[PDB]
Amino acid sequence: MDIVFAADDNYAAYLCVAAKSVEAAHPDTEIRFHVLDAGISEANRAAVAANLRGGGGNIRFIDVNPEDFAGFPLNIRHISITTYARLKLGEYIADCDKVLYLDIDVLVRDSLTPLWDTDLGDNWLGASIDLFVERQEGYKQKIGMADGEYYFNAGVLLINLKKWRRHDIFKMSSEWVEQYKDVMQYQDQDILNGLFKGGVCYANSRFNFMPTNYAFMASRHTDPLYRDRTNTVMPVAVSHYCGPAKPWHRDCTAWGAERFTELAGSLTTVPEEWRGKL
Ligand SMILES: O=c1ccn([C@@H]2O[C@H](COP(=O)(O)OP(=O)(O)O[C@H]3O[C@H](CO)[C@H](O)[C@H](O)[C@H]3F)[C@@H](O)[C@H]2O)c(=O)[nH]1
Ligand SMILES: [Mn+2]
Repeated sequence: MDIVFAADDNYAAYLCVAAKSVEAAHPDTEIRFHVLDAGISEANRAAVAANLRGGGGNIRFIDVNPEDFAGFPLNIRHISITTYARLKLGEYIADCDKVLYLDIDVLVRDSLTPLWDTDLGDNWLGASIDLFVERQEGYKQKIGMADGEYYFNAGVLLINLKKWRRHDIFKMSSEWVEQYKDVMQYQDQDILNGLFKGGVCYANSRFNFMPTNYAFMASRHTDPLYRDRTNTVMPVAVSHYCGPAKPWHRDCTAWGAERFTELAGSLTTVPEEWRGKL
């Protein structure tokens, strides 16, 4: 399968751990990594690759200009401008009709094949629902969504790249931002939801298990589809540490954070400059 990550130099060490978590969960599946590189040093690219399978034979870094998204809001402190690079995925990747995009703060704990094998039809992408935002009274509607259109989290996206390449996603994104810049609270995540509402395939929350999903272990909608998708089917396949509390931080009470440390400790090569970060 084809996996996409996006990272600037600051997240290079975390990218490596996340990527290794994907390889570990797929011992007999070819994993082709495509990294939207917003400024990763040559040393860090070599180090990320040195730790992956075959010494990095299956990872390609794609240069992205962070200035491209200079006009987009960045109100969430722990998030850098690189978070918007995903918007030009159709411009950055030509060889794939479908790719599975993952945030850097994820820890894959089970096979992603069921998600990867999902037939997206003419939908724009497949994603898991964000319980936190969905229950934020009146927010969803502020960005033009209907009660029946579920707000998805942008941290795990099975993207119908072939469809994306038929459109100018960045231009559509820019126009949407112009329209909702004064109300959007979740940056790139809002853009994706606004542009694709009504054309989203929903995946089970096991593929994007966040703190709120853990805490839910009332129910916002009676809709059986909503309930089916938000009721996580064990085991968790993807741990997503959405929010300020990261597994590489101090006092991370987030569930499954220990797997991060175990993986970081298994690294083949660990640059002196990564010692602190990891
Ligand atoms: O120093 C940094 C910080 C962030 N990033 C990128 O930005 C993504 C954005 O943020 P987090 O993973 O930390 O975001 P968070 O999960 O907290 O937020 C929710 O809202 C975010 C809004 O901008 C994104 O859409 C994200 O995918 C979604 F899950 C990262 O995965 C990473 O690719 C970097 O490269 N370097
Ligand atoms: Mn994230």
